Amino acid sequence: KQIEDKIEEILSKIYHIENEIARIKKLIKAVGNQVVTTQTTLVNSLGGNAKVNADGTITGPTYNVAQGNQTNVGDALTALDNAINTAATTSKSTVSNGQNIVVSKSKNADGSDNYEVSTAKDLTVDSVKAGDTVLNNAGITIGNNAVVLNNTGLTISGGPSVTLAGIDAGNKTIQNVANAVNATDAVNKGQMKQIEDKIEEILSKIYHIENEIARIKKLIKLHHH
Amino acid sequence: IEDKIEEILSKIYHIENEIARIKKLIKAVGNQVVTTQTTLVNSLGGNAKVNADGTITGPTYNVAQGNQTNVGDALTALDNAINTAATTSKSTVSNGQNIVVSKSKNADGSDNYEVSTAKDLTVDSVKAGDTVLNNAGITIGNNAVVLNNTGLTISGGPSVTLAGIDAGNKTIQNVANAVNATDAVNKGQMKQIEDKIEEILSKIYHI
Amino acid sequence: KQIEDKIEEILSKIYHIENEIARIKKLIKAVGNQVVTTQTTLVNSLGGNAKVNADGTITGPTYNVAQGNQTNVGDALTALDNAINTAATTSKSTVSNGQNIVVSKSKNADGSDNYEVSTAKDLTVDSVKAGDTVLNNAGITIGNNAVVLNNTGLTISGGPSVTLAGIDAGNKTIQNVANAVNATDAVNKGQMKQIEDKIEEILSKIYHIENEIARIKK
Repeated sequence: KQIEDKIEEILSKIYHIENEIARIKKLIKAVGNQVVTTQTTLVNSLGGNAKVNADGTITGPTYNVAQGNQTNVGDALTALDNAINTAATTSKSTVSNGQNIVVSKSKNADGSDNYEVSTAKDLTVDSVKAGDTVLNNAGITIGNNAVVLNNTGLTISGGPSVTLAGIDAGNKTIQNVANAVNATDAVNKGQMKQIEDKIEEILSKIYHIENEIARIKKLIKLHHH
Repeated sequence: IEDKIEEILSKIYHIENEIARIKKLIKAVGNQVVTTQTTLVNSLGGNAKVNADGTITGPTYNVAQGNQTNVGDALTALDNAINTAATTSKSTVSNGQNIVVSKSKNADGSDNYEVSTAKDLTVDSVKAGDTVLNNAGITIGNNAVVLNNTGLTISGGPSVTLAGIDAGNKTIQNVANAVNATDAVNKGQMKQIEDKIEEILSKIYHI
Repeated sequence: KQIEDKIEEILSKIYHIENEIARIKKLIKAVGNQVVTTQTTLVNSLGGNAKVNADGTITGPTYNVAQGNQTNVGDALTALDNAINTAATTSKSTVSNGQNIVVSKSKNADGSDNYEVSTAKDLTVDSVKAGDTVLNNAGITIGNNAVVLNNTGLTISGGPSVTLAGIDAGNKTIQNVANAVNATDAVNKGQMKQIEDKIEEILSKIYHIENEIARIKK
């Protein structure tokens, strides 16, 4: 009969449709799972506190670079790029020369800069102190005014001086003076002693003359009698 | 015969319900896909976009004077840029003539260079006001007082040099009495002799 | 007849159902394609060796910046930020003044720092050598000890000296000495001439008298 075969056909087709449905359910389940896993990987790979919410929505990352906040990776990368350019600019310290100094700039091997600092060859200062010796506008001073060289000349504390006002021998002798030749040259003791000899000779001549005079007087007295 | 028909009808009813449920599930999964793609593109930035046709235009980044098509390449480029900038920005200081430089570490980790002079200076000249120190010696003022390799010279005044002593047409004061033959004599020592000659003249006059 | 009609009705329903199955399969396929576009784009955009596996899953990115290891973009960006801060701080060299030096900090036009180095106005040193002339604790020395100024005074090698011990004329004459005024002033040769003349005169006198006495004797 056509009826029984038609029922059989119908049941067969239903069986096949049910199997197809089972298959489709499996597919959809799998794809859903895959999608969920993709969302999770996205969130975990981005970081920035990204997370999948219960309502199916996804909160994106918020990054915190270069003293700001960015809602995506591109803005953050740009922020960092700028941060680097600025940091490279302001961190590059320089050196220059002032009074008495010479600064020579050159490249180090790695491309950074070196500044070699030297003094000038001629120094202009207020003073230079080296131990007990002081150099300033007034001149040279050694010790506690022990020896002074200034614009009037040389002065030694407790000793002689050679200044504009002339020569002070400091109540000590002046030694090793060669014999005076010119009228305005200093005479030494020997040159004076030379005259002293003549004085002695004169006094002897006078002595013997006096004795000869007394002899004469005595002879005159005897001649008178 | 009829019960079987009722059973088939119920079977078909249930199948129709299953189809409807399935369509809803597909729809939901599609929504999840859209959420994923849009979140992806929005989070990547760099002009990435999901296009109408379902295709996706990736991000393009522009860091370190280059263009990058992915996050990793950008991060790497930035890393290298940082390293290079760090290297070339770190300035150094060294010493030349008459200078000493001492390098130390600051608190924050940077370098400090302390610059001092050497303790012994080698120069061409040192000027302090009217006083000049140079190869020739010491010069004060416009050659008012000069100390050189010959000795001491005072302009319009006396001088003590290798050639000898020049009193500069002025008296030499505070000279102690000569003792040795080569010592200088003072006025008093002459006055004694003058007194002697005076006595001699009185002796002659009395004679 | 009602049975046969319910039968045909059922067959019609089944036909339409089969059609719905087919359509649903195509739709799921489309969704699959879109999922591929998604995972592929994710992996390609992250880099860091990210990869879509043939077996459906995804292997995430690994990053190696700032001498570290990062498994997400956030950590990488933070690492780079820290790297920038650190490098900015440590590359900023500073200069300070030591003995006899003055250092002045000011801003360059681009915001970096400049350090101007000068000497102090008053220097403390052990010595200054300027050619043949040396300044040190001992004093001033010129040449190979040719001329020396120390705490005892001035001494010229092979020449005169003005020192604590007094004035040494150096076996040379002292020239241009004005006539002595006070008792302790130096006398010049000229100041003796008069005296010398006197001596001579005296001699003359003596001589004459001597001879005249002889004339008296005879």
